[PDB]
Amino acid sequence: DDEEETYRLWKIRKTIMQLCHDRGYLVTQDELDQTLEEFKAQFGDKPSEGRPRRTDLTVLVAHNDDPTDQMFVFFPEEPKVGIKTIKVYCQRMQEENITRALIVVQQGMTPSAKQSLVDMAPKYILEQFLQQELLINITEHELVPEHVVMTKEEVTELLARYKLRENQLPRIQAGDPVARYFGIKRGQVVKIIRPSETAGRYITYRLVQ
Amino acid sequence: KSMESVMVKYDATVRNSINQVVQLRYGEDGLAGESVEFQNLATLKPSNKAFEKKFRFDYTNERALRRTLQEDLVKDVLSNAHIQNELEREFERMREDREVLRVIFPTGDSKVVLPCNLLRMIWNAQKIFHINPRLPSDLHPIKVVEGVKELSKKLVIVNGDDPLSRQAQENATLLFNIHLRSTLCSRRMAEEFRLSGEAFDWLLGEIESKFNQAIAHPGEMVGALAAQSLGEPATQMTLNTFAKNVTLGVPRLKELINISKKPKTPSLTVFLLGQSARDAERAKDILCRLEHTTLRKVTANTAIYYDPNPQSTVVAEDQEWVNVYYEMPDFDVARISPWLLRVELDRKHMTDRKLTMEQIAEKINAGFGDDLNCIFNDDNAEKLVLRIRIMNSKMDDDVFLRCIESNMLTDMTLQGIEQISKVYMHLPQTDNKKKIIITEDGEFKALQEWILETDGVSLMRVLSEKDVDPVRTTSNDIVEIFTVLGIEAVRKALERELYHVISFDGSYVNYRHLALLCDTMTCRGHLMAITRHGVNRQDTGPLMKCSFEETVDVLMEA
Amino acid sequence: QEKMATNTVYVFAKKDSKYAYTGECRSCLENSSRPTSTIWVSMLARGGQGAKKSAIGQRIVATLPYIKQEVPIIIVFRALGFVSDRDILEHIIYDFEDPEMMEMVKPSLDEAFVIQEQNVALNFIGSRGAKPGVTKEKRIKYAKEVLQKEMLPHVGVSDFCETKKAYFLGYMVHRLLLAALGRRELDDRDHYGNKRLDLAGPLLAFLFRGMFKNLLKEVRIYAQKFIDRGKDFNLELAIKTRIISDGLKYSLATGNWGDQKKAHQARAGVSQVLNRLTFASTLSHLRRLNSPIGRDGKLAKPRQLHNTLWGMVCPAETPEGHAVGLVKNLALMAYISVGSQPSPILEFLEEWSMENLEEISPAAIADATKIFVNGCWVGIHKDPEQLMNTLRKLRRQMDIIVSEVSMIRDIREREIRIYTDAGRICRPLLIVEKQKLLLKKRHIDQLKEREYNNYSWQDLVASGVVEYIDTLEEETVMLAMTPDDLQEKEVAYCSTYTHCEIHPSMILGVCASIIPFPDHNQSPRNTYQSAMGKQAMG
Amino acid sequence: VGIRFCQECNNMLYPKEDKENRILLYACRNCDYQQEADNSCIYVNKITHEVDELTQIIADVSQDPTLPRTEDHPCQKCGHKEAVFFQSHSARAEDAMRLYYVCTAPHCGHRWTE
Amino acid sequence: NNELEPTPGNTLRQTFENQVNRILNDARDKTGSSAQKSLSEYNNFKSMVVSGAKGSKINISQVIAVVGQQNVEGKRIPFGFKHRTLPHFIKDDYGP
Amino acid sequence: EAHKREWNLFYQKQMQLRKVPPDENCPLKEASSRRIPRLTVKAREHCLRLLEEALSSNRQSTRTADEADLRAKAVELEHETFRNAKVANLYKASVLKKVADIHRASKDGQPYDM
Amino acid sequence: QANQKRITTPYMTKYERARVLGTRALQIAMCAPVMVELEGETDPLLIAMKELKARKIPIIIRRYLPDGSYEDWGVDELIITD
DNA sequence: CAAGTACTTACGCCTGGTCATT
RNA sequence: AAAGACCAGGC
DNA sequence: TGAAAGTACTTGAGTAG
Ligand SMILES: [Zn+2]
Ligand SMILES: [Zn+2]
Repeated sequence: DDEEETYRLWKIRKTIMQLCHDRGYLVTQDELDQTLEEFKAQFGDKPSEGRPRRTDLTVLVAHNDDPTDQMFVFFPEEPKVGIKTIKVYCQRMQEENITRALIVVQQGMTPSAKQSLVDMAPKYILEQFLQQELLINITEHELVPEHVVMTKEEVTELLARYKLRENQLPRIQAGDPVARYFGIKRGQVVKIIRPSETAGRYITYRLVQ
Repeated sequence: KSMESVMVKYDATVRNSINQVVQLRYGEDGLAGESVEFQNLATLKPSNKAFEKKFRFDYTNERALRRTLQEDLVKDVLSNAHIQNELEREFERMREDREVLRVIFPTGDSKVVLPCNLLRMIWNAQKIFHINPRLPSDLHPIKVVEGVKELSKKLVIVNGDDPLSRQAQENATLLFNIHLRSTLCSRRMAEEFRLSGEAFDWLLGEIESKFNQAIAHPGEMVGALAAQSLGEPATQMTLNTFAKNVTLGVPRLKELINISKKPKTPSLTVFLLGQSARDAERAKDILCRLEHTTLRKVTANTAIYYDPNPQSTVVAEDQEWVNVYYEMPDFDVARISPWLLRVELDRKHMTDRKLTMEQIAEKINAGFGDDLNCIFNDDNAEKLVLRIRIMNSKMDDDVFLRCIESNMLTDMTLQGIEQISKVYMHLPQTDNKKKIIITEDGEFKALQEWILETDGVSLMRVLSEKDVDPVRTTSNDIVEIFTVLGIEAVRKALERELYHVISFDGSYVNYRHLALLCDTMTCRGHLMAITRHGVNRQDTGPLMKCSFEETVDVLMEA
Repeated sequence: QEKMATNTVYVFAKKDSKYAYTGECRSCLENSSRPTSTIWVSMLARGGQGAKKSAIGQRIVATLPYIKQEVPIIIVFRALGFVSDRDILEHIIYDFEDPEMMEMVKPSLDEAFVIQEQNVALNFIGSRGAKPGVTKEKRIKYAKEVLQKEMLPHVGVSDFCETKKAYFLGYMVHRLLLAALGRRELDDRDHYGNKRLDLAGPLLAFLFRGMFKNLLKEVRIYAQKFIDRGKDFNLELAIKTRIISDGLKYSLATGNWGDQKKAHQARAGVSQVLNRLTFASTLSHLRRLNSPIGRDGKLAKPRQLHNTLWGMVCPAETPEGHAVGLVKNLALMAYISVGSQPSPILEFLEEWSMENLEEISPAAIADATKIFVNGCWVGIHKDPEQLMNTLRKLRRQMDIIVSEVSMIRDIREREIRIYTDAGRICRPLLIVEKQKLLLKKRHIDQLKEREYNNYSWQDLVASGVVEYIDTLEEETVMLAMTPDDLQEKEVAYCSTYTHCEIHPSMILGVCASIIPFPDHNQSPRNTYQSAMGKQAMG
Repeated sequence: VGIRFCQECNNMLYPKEDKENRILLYACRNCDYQQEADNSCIYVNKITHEVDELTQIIADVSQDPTLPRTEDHPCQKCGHKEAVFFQSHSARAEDAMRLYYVCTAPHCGHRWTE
Repeated sequence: NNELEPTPGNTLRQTFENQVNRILNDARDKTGSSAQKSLSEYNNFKSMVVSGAKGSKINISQVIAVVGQQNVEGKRIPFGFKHRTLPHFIKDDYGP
Repeated sequence: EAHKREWNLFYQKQMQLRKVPPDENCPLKEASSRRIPRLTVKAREHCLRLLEEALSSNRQSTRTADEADLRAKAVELEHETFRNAKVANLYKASVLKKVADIHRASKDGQPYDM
Repeated sequence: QANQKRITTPYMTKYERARVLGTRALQIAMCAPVMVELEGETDPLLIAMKELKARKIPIIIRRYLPDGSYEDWGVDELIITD
């Protein structure tokens, strides 16, 4: 029906707020814990021909360390995202000189849209997320351990202590769901803290290739 | 041949032939498996009141203190507040460590593998130094505290003053340190074991010596050992696994090793969150939201009739409600198509799935647009009938309706998640699948909840479903866990599946061997099958690949 | 050497093939010529061909010999001169009053709606052959030759036999449709009634046919190269005796069954060396059966002990290792049929009522039983019970039917199969009439005086007391294990016993009969002893 | 439900609509034969296949030695005590274990399920 | 007589097979328990079972009480012949 | 997945080739709406008249108040049925279910409460 | 690496003990001087074990850390497991 | 970018005899 | 005598 | 009669003035 779509939109917003928080962006506690009833009351309820048109759901966040870069999570209405919508999104980003962005597709993006999304890679990093992938926080799963994005100083210390070339570390594909969750590019190292029935804790580090 | 060259280097890091780090410490703790033994945590299980009563070291009693300690030690403990603060600090540390155990060990399984046997060594200390439990001891509790701290500093797996190495050390012996603090507690050493000073020092010495002997020996070819230790149980396991049917034994080991994309029984265990966990009806309702029920699972029989005019009603028992529908301003005035598809739906399947004819009409209209007529009985009748015409007003309507009916009965997706053949529903008897919680009194308790085992695997859709627990709904196909969750998730899942296939017969393989196999797969960033595609795909040498199933091909490529 | 029983229709179901149900028939012309020229009739799964299949799985197709791809069955039927779809259906469906089978066969007709003449159908078959003919005439001639000679040669290879071939092809399609509707069980794979054993007879015949073909080929070559000159020709010089002598010698010696030049493609492991360590070993080697399936197969089913091995193959004796269940040993009473030409049975059936397939209206075949002799469909019969009683009487008295000929009445399927084929495995069972043995005291009295009385086993069999029962007649036989406990009236379990076993200790073979009290052991220990006895010393 | 054949070429009749008369006509495609139809049902898809097995059973199975027989259940037509009983022996038997009885004695052939 | 409701998750035939296997396995277990409880303290079978040197409780149960259900492919002895396991039985005999 | 799009294209290609304000006093809430496609205002009037004769029967069987407030009651019922249905056939089915429920309530003898 | 900053196990591994015993035994069999006094033992393995216990083996084990650097540990410095 | 095909691999060790080709 | 194939067998 | 699964390859294929 349509309350299913509102439940989906609320859960997507919850997961995206957790995703923005985990990357270190400034999100309020209420944004992280907002009930479905509260979301309907604030955003009108019924999405079809209603107050939430899947626009105005976009969330702008700023990083704790420097409030200049920010990050704008979009919400396209077209089930098949095309060149035009990502183009207008990039224009809006530029007018506010914001750098990183997400695009929460409904079903998928056209191949030309994907090529254009990877085209402006150093200028404006825009990532793509299917709506289905955002209905659960994969990091909240019991099998998924705690991933922490290591800084360059920490990675330098890591390779100094163990005397490792960066390619001797275990790897993790950039398209892995957790790596995509933290938006890790090639080169960064992710610290993985997991419990063990033989040691208690084993901190691994995986390099993104 | 997958892990033949994997060994423990002299920096106590497990590395393959290309100096790639597989495990930072061998078996995540750095100790060889010959010396470890089963022990009980003794702090994970007991309740808050029991934990306090067993470890607190109540120094205020002044009566049991003299019954447990020598005369002078009681006066020292009562008078000196520094000793009291040290004792309270010890207990608070035990409480923190107990919470760490609870998060590390949910399900409350205190049976752990640790290097040196604390209980046996305390018994030996009692017997060697002729401890008389009936008489008070002569050991300062602060001596126990300081001694366990000194031993903690002296038991080192990852050395160096570096904060990184310091944290690695604290992790590598955390389980053993909680075990030592719990077993060597001041209260337990003054009340239960009642050791003496010399016996306590000897106990510290032997703990240190046995722990040092346990540390992995650099040069130990861990990979070959792990491969053989997973192959030896594979010989004795039955090739057959035989109402859920999950493949076990050599076939399941083969599916796990070869990361097969088409397992015989791709299953998905689903845990329900809210009231659906404790209620049969809501559990069945969620199951109806998961299993795939096309129109064939609900249709009794479908037949195409010739109905030149709707008023004719060529089916005799279908007049009344029809003339209720066509006495309205409908499109009958135009050339309504004559051919009719009459589908009778079975009542039993309708009431088993809580479906109604209204919802089937909605599905038909959604999947075929408003340009296809679908008027139904509106139930409350002895026969569930839906009469569908193709109103448009050459592909004559008979053949087109045959194709439409075949499509509806095959792929109409009336309800549920596709590629999910059958979803069961049962209350578990074994404790692993129950809902383990921590009571208010701090005690581990198991609550029986409804769970659903599903044949077919669609992990993302089930996890996204409302009233399905995302933190516990897992699957058993390695590839789908890798695709949905990640590479670490697939590591842990593969460990669990290997553990299942090995331990289904009660057999035990030490965790480090499974850990090394699961790491040698999920280390290069992708699920690397233990097969010619993955042992011969890595960045090893041509001569190592040339010994495993390709020979001339690898040499020609090189 | 085992082989699937030729001249029979077996409806199987592949696990994941593009065919759902496949009826195969291995056809040999009374072992007179050719090894076997099989025919398949499959049903093309459930997935359609775009715009024709929109039901539960249809479009019967036929895989003929020497045709590169499949041919729809209706085209094959029309190629035999049956243009009308009513005639084709009459050959396929025996009673049109059953709409389900018609609904099952209709899309196969819809596939072949385009082709509507005999010549165009034959062209359709021919153009898909090994090499399409340049002209229509060559394609037609090749298609006719494939249809008559190689496709189903056991039913007939002499010209006008097209009607008989049509009836048998319809029978295969009817078995296929029965399996598709579910009215028939899919034929058991390892069912031993579906297996024939080639003893030294058929095997040496198989080699001798090849070597004689070679001797004739060489003599024709010699004569042809000597006749261009036109002087004369001598047979003694032209005949190379080495062909027969050395071919037989090599095949028996090396074990590779066939020509020397084709050793790799030849069957191996036949004609082993008689191991003479122990007498029991010699006997076990002389009485041994070898399933030709590769020993490296991981499928457990072809190695398991089938229920049908009861009294034919020792349940215990089988070599351990990767050849377990595939090398078997005969039970004590097992006898392998040597062969008998089925001329008298056909003559008797024709004289004693029976209506041949040529002179019967197809509508009369629904309610009549179908008499098969050596697998070829010889006709239909109206009163089947009388026929079975009369045939059994003849076989018991051994006048027209020899004792090794099997007669089966599939009652639920209105079929009667008579087998005179060599290779069937049978055991002698005592005959039970009413609820008492025909083995009276007089027979034992004459056998106790076996000397100076000229009473032997053959007199016992010719007196209608004992009867050979092969594996697929054992299905229609209710057997009493022992008389003294089962024939007698009690709380009744079965009051219709048709045969009784002489002694249930004859299920065990030669090497397993030395076991004392074998019923008390665990069966694997009996297998280990069966292996060990051949290695004993004496 | 079944197949209706043409009267001239005996090839299959496919369903058709008579536009001028508005009536179901089974029309032939090998020829021009057209026939008025009375069933008004081109196709029937009994997916539940609630087929009674009594029509398939043949009375000659009564004279099968291997089948079991009871004197407890007499025949409803002739009252003969002995009756040979057997299970479905066919499809849909994986969820059906009902027994079918065929009466004995020649010429009765009655069959029923209990 | 069709008085057995199909257990959820299984068809009627599988439910009946489960009932038969349960009854026969319960019988084997109880008979084996009785045989074990009837062993003299001097029994050599019991001495080797308690010693664990070579043996199992089921071995005593089979050598004294009952050998038990024989399974092929995990189900009971399949109907190799036409609806009968051996010629000596009547068709559709599902008895033990 | 290929079969889905193939059948969709087939159905679209085989079906494509096959292809007023309330007068004065219509008793409907937001009658000038088109949330349900191909639902003519005359169809709404006819469904309202079926509901109104149902309410008249309920009055004759349970003695409701009067027609003056039955007008507003019918307005509310039809508006609720409008908001609970999407396609025209669904609207007809929902009004049929509601009139069947009204008939059930009238036959029970109890007044048609909310 | 240099003599300082030895970051490895102070204990002598079983492989190190095995190979040091084997090499010292071969040296002794090849008329090498024996560092410890011998109580009339003629088995080179037995003399080697006597020397190892007495901590008088003239062998330095070069342990190659995976980065390529090496640590040289004298046999006398390491603590024997047995 | 799917549908089609072909290729490679399928326990370890051990004992004897036989035969054809050299 | 040699390595190639096959066969049977032992654990 | 009664081998079979992962990874290749190997083809044809595929919105405005
Ligand atoms: Zn015609
Ligand atoms: Zn009767």
